[PDB]
Amino acid sequence: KCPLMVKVLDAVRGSPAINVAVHVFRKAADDTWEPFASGKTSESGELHGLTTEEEFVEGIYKVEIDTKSYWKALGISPFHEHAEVVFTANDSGPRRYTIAALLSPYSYSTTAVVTNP
Amino acid sequence: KCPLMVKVLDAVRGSPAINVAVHVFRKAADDTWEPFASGKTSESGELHGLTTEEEFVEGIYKVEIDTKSYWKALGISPFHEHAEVVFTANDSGPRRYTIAALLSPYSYSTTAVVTNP
Amino acid sequence: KCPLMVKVLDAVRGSPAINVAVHVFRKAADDTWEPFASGKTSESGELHGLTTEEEFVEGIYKVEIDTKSYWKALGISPFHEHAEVVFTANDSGPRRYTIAALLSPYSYSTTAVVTNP
Amino acid sequence: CPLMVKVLDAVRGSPAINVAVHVFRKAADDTWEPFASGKTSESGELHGLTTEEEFVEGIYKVEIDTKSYWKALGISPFHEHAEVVFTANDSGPRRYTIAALLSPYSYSTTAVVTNP
Repeated sequence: KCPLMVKVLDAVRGSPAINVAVHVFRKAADDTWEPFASGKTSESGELHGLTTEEEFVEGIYKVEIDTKSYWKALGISPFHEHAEVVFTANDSGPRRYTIAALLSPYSYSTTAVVTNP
Repeated sequence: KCPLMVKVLDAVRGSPAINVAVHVFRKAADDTWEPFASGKTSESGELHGLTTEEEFVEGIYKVEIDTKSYWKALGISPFHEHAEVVFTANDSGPRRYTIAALLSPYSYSTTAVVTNP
Repeated sequence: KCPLMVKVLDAVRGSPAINVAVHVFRKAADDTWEPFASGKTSESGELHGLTTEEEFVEGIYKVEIDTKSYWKALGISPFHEHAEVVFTANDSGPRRYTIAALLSPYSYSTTAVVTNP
Repeated sequence: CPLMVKVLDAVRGSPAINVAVHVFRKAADDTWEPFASGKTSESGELHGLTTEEEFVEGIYKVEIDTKSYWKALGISPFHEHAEVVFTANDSGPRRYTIAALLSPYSYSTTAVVTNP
């Protein structure tokens, strides 16, 4: 439904992650990660308000999820400082990309779903 | 080592799991599951010496990994009863199958990597 | 929402799985897997309507996903014959369990999300 | 090698081959200093890319080049690379094992930490 939907689940409490910071960047022509969007992970573990179709142009994007502090909040010292997903968007036309994240104290995984209208 | 290798990793502790029971079944001609091998997971989180080339035949197999006993010992109530992998094996000739399982209190993942002799 | 939702994603094409048979069983008192529900994975990759709060009694369950046929249709030789998830349920309250499966030709992962309505 | 990168393929069910690995360092000026590089062997594992003389406390980063891999095999992938950012040797040396399960449109990561 959305051109970019990133959401986070927890593998310890079996619940979507709560209060996890998200930062989105884009690769500029000079290879600089200019900020592109930001937000906070909702109680449902999903992030929205990132972008619309009009400003989502072809190029290289990067999604960053702040996992390091989230585990300190719950009293566990984690491994990763954050999680980063880098992908090409709208290479051959408008698509719909879904990004998933299954965190853990010392692990995570990422998947992608492309609607290809 | 063994024709069938099972590697079990813990996510929250970032270690291979220890004291994890493993049971192996082989499907008979009567469509019933019978014991074929069993054992406990070592400190390295791997299973070795389960079967042999003579014992390995072309049929349907099943690998069972006990997780609830593993998590209860550590003071966390898990979700899954156990982890089980069912697959066809050796139908196309002698190959090698190694099965990896990454555990969590509320999740697990299975992957099979096949190498020719 | 339904007390037990199971959904399947395909990694290879980055889309939800299509035409993947789902069978749900419940552990009877005689350690027999009597059928409980069944269905087919929708074009959106999600399966719902398996059970209600009253039917979903406390006990041990098993969710079976037919993956061997799924790859054979699309021209890929599978590894796994099927995927199965076994867990305890309704320890105290319905809890609206959620089961998620991510498919690859030679790998698959499952996660569980537990709430308290 | 304190750091090990172990990569598999979920489509062919084999360790990934001919994929490049790069390691960086977090400088005090927030720059990424290259630290080591290589190409994955037939076993999908890497070793000899770090040493206790070079492996020091701070913030590291591991990048696994996967975009070219699927093009070589005739598949259009999704990601460009996998990045694993973490701290290292906060208190005492230890062995870090960083796995990665690759597939088109999907990948995973798990870190295994050993006391010595």
